[PDB]
Amino acid sequence: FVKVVKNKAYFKRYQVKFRRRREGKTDYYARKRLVIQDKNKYNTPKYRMIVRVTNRDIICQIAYARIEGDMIVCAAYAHELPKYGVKVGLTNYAAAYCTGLLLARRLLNRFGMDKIYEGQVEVTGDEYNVESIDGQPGAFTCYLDAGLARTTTGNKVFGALKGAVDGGLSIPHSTKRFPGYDSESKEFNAEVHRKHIMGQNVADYMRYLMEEDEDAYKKQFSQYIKNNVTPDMMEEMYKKAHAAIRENPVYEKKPKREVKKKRWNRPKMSLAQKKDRVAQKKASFLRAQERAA
Amino acid sequence: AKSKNHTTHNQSRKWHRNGIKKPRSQRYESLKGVDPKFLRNMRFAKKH
Amino acid sequence: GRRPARCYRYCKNKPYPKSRFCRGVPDAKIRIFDLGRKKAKVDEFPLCGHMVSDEYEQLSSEALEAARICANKYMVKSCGKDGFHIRVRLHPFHVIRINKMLQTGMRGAFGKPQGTVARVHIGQVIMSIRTKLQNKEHVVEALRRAKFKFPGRQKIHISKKWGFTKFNADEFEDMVAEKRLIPDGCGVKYIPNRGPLDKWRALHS
Amino acid sequence: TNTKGKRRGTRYMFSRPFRKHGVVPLATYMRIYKKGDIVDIKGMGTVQKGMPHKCYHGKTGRVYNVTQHAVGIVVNKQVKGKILAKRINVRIEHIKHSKSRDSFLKRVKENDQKKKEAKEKGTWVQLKRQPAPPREAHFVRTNGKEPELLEPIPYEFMA
Amino acid sequence: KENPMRELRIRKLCLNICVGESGDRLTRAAKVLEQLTGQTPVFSKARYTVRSFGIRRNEKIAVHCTVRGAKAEEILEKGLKVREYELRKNNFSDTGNFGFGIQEHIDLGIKYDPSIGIYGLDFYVVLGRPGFSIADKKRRTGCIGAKHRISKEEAMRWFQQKYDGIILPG
RNA sequence: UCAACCUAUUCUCAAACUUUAAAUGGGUAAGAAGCCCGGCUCGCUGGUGUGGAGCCGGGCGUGGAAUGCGAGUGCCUAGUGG
RNA sequence: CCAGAAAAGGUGUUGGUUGAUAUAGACAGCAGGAUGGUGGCCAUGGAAGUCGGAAUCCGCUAAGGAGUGUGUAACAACUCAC
RNA sequence: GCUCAGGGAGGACAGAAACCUCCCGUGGAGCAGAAGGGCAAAAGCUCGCUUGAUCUUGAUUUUCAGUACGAAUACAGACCG
RNA sequence: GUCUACGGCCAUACCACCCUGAACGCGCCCGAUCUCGUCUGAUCUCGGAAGCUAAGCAGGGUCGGGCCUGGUUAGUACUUGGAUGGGAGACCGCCUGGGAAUACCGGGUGCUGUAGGCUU
Ligand SMILES: [Mg+2]
Ligand SMILES: [Mg+2]
Ligand SMILES: [Mg+2]
Ligand SMILES: [Mg+2]
Ligand SMILES: [Mg+2]
Ligand SMILES: [Mg+2]
Ligand SMILES: [Mg+2]
Ligand SMILES: [Mg+2]
Ligand SMILES: [Mg+2]
Ligand SMILES: [Mg+2]
Ligand SMILES: [Mg+2]
Ligand SMILES: [Mg+2]
Repeated sequence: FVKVVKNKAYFKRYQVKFRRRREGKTDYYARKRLVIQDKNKYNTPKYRMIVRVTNRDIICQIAYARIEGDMIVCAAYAHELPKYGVKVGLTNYAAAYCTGLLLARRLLNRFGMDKIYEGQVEVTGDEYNVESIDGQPGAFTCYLDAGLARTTTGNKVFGALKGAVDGGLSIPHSTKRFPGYDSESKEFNAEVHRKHIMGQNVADYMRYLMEEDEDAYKKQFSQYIKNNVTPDMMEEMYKKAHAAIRENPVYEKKPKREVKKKRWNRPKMSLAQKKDRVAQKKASFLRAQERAA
Repeated sequence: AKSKNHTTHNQSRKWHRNGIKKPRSQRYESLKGVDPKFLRNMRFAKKH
Repeated sequence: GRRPARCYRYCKNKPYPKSRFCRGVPDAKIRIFDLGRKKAKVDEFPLCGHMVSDEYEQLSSEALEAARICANKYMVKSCGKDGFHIRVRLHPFHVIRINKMLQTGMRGAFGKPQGTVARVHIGQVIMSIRTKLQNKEHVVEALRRAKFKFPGRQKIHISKKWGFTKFNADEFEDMVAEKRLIPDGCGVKYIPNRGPLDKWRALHS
Repeated sequence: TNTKGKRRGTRYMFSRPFRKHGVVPLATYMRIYKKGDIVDIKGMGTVQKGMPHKCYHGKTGRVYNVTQHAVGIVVNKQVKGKILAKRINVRIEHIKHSKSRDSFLKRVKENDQKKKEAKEKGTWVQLKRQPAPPREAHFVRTNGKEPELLEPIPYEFMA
Repeated sequence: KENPMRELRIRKLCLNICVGESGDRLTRAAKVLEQLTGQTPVFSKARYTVRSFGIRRNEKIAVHCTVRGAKAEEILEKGLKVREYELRKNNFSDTGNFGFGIQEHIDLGIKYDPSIGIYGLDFYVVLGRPGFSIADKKRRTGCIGAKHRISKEEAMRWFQQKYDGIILPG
């Protein structure tokens, strides 16, 4: 045979990693360099802009760390986009830009700095950086959090970054990772970045799949056909959504329904029940052995 | 001609006969070894 | 060959075992520690007598083997060749040192490994013999005549434990009949009320 | 003679405790230290930048200087017959608040609170902590049954 | 009944040719693999140095290539038409994968060429199941449970069912 | 069968082994240089008269464990270093 | 401190623990028995209870070991357990 | 971006050991060396770019008389990666 | 009742196997044109929503291993201070205070912060 490797001594000596490390959600080596404040700043908050891209959503939220747990100050999800007129295609780059913009303008609405630092009204995709206006309250700066995303060129985390930057946040960045930075020649095609923001990567592919095989087109873009969006509706829809977001970025909470108090799972049984279980198990095994023998 | 090498025998008796005096408690301690761009700030806050 | 054992008697030094640092240690000449009919069950040698030290001293590994041979040679005469089980329960680990002279003097003094010795606390079982309950005085006399090989002071105590176990003699057959401990050779295995229930089923089946 | 290394004889002193190896938890980092905080020193092996020396492990001092990652602190270190209030720069992992101060702080606020109280009453409360006094007289109720007799147990050489 | 995501499927097929020496043998052992696969293979270096085999540290001694999907199923059925759709009981791993080897490459489709020479090759079929990407995705990695993993008899019944393969006892 | 191997058991150990882990011991704290308000200044930090620090002005004594005792401070200096 | 002793022993004497047997008459002590199969099997030149290896029963019994010791070439003769 | 030492099951020649693959794997590896500490989306391994191995004034720690040198720790001003 | 995003303390949260998961999620899943990266669209990146709790994950179970917290072991081992105490010594008893750790026997099996949903 072979020695059992997950031995009782193995479980005695075994040390766990952190809970979020075991779940996989948190990179602590990146987290400590992101989130810790210099000690001569003395309880001054250090705001970070967390982007998490999901299968059906994009979570964009701004947070600073206290001891008992980091406070979220503002949030903006991709499933708030049908309020602003994006019915469908919620996990793509354009929706990432829209929710970054919504996070930015909603935070500026919370702090009362809407009419100052309005940022790029006309989307271009250049180097944009919010200069702080003297005599006014200074521009909000925060630091981009990507978590565990491989930050290569064209990432929707950098799409949400461009959304917050054009919304008016002073996030430090550079145009190496935006879609359009040509790798071999080291320049940045802002028109390509702009059509990626406005979604012509999806609309051009939609016009592509309309050509050769339309049931594959319906298999790819199903609810685009159901929600009546077409490649000539595409760019104007995102521009109307940008105008709607920059017009009214405040967020309502849904009124809470009164609970029925229904226990949807199975609660933890006491020690009396699980001692009685094995008592009648031993009684059952003995009374089933004595007759079968 | 060997010798006794190291000892700490009569040393504690020699210390306490004048006493191990604790350092001089004094308010307004100095500002040497403080962060110099903090102390620039402090000196401009004093001069204005 | 070796110097008298009144020299290396008291537990003076720190326990200095045969290890990575002390190398070249000559082997302690006791190497058989238990013998007799050591291949036996627990049911057939209940009685057990312990030679218990009563001094904090060092017993040499040569005196251990001398006393083992003296306690074996009596019971092969007395109890027959398979009617007992000696277990010496002090393995020697403390290696002792020797500064031998040939003229340098005392300068540069740290001994070479000479022998191995066993440091024995107050009230500790040196040797223990299990046999039938009818061979009680044979254990007493065997341990008595094996006392004279050791230095110091030893008493002889016949325990209340069933053989080489940690369970009492008035409770051993009770707990066997209750199936709370099961034989596996020289000793027993204690079954708690804590395992998974299939191990309960497998012993009650 | 002994070597005079910076880290001689600290194989258990800066060692991490059992099953507490690995990543430093971040609430050590997220705790702000202002000027004049009474604060303890306990070096950590996982980080090596800003190690306080092994004569300061377990000493309590007072913060005088705060930098980005580290803290200056005046600790009392005893040199053969005297005690120097000397100042050292310690990185933020190796240092932790003293709870020997906040019990005094809450006692100051507590007895100034009850000195503001009972001032309009005229009630004179006691504020100096007296030591644990001798126990006063009290009836022990032998309710019913008698005290149980104890005897020295007879000797049996159980070994 | 049946739940269609525990339907058993292949997830990769790995080829190698370990020529055991570098140079013109090995660089054509790669050229036969790109004839098989339509993609460039990768030279594996030697991990240690054993003078008995004639290899040294970091010598290019083997060439390997992994294939997925329909091209993998094509190369698999070519090799099984070589091996007569018949394998053995011992050819199957405990974890559920299997594999075998072919003694010369001219049988499974490759025209014999004198500049290439002759080369034997290995298959290894890594059977998957929809859900085995949990083990190697980056963000929330986890093990894949106990019901879901492949036994050995599930691989045996998969091979006896999919291709009507003959498992001989041995 | 003899062995290695594997699984629960068992006898005996460590200055340069260790999960646990004392006694004696080592820091710090036991208020007026402390608290509690109001207002300035700053070229540092800053979503924010945010943060921190320094200044002015005011109010608080039941002097905040026990015991004991005057304390601080500076020159010059012999002998000693088996 | 500190100026001298141990293992081991003693039917000297004094305490103490534990277990036996004893008016169904013990411990001594003086007397009477101490038998048969049988000179039990292996062996050995000879071993008859008595140098050796394993067994170790029965009968008659108030009671006697296939023998505790002295003896013998081997017996005999004596002695002991009972 | 990866995960090590080792082990189990497999795969033409191939074996005890060459290469491919699956699974277990709290470190049993590696970090130039002596040992000790420390380390797992790293301090290890592999890639890309590099010269913070640079210019400069103070403070502090270590040995210590509370002196040097060596070594190291916080800062600060430049130029940079 | 519960989940997601980010957390705090880091096993009362780990590990193995089994059972159940309404809704919203989180996932698995379908693809490779574009951004991106590989031998390989497996991973990473990008575009989706045909299918599905099978797995991840969540809740629960195991006279479960572990871990955590108590009892016993134990006023035992060790120990501050003391004696013109014993003992040839080794070491031991006492006075004054402090006081552990296995084996063995119980009990527990994540709490919680900020933000947003679901149970209309
Ligand atoms: Mg990172
Ligand atoms: Mg001298
Ligand atoms: Mg002599
Ligand atoms: Mg010595
Ligand atoms: Mg890294
Ligand atoms: Mg390095
Ligand atoms: Mg895919
Ligand atoms: Mg599932
Ligand atoms: Mg399920
Ligand atoms: Mg358990
Ligand atoms: Mg919660
Ligand atoms: Mg209803």
